[PDB]
Amino acid sequence: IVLTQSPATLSVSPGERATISCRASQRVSSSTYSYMHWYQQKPGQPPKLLIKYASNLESGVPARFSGSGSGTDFTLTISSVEPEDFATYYCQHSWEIPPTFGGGTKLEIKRTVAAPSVFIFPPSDEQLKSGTASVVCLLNNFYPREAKVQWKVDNALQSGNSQESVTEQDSKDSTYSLSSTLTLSKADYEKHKVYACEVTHQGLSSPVTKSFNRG
Amino acid sequence: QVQLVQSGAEVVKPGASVKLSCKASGYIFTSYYMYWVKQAPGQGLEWIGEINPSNGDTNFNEKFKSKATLTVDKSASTAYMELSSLRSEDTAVYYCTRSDGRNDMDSWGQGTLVTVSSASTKGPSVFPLAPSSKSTSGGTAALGCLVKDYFPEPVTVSWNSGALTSGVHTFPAVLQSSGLYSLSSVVTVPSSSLGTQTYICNVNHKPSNTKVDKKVEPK
Repeated sequence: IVLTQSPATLSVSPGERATISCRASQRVSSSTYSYMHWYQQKPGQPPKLLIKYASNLESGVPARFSGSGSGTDFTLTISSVEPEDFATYYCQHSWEIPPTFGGGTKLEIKRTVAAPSVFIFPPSDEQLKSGTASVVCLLNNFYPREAKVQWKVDNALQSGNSQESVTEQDSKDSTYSLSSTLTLSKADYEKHKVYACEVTHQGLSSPVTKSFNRG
Repeated sequence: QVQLVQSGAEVVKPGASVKLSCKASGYIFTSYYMYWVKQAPGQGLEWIGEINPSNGDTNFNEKFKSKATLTVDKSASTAYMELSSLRSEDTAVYYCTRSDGRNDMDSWGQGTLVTVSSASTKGPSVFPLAPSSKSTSGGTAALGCLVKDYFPEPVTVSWNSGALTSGVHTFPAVLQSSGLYSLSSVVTVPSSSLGTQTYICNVNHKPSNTKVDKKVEPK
């Protein structure tokens, strides 16, 4: 049995209703029960059972979750989406062996625009003893995801020695954070004075620069 | 009260085998089927198979019938999965999960990330990202730990042994040009707090049996 979930991604504003669907390639209902179950997987965590047998909420699961359907077509509804609902949702049948899973639906939350708060960290003395200097620029709690970070050393635009990582949406406030790390040799680090991170984001009317002066 | 505790992440060489464990507690182990589930990184869930711990009967997704062997040790309340002759497609998180009546999967282990690679395990270095006048914002201060030069994934980070979770952001790893990974974990706290509160990052890299606690103090 093949389970087809739709949509692949669902973007909703906070508090709006979310409905995702799962279609089985054949009927998974008896007279008394339907053998479809729904799981929620939040980032970094194992899947968690939310709804068993199409519509029975698992213990502890909040009341805004419900499920419905019979035969081939099943739906999971969140009546009012909260930040904690950010997750991938998977359906699974138990009609027969083998059980199979749907492909998942990723639920995204379109919260209000928020500019990043920007912070910069020089290399630790502990790291400098090792011969390398990492400089870290943090863009915290912003929305939406699109952001540009550029590194300047003594006012010169850097290319080719930084790496970025972005978090998934935060489970409490739906924002992103981003880190940009500039990696230099200690010798090169010690040859320059001003280290700056320049941040562009749509929540800001001009780029924001955070900097420090070595020594 | 149901807990399923799986073995730690590890690297396995191409062509080698691995035996994964899943220790159960808080219920009568022989009373529930044990399922195993694969999740390749960035992908969905796939069922591997089941074992009845009472009679040892198994059933497999056909894709895994030659890959996976399931056993149980009744006395030890432990289920095992052995994966044969590993290749790159076998890199994944493997979960054990208890089945309620062979229908739904109601309790899950934390997953074991198996990385199939000929590269060596390496534990990380941990460096403080200390709060300073350049990491303040609106009366708040940011601090963190940089977790550098480890292999394979994953590293986990907690703060103050799990008592500090609000405002923590632990970034996904980046792959360095060296082929080693790096990540940072940060937190925002009141600036007013920095003289009186203690902030410790707890870093774990199970493949290398690395645990580091690092006190992050104002510079």
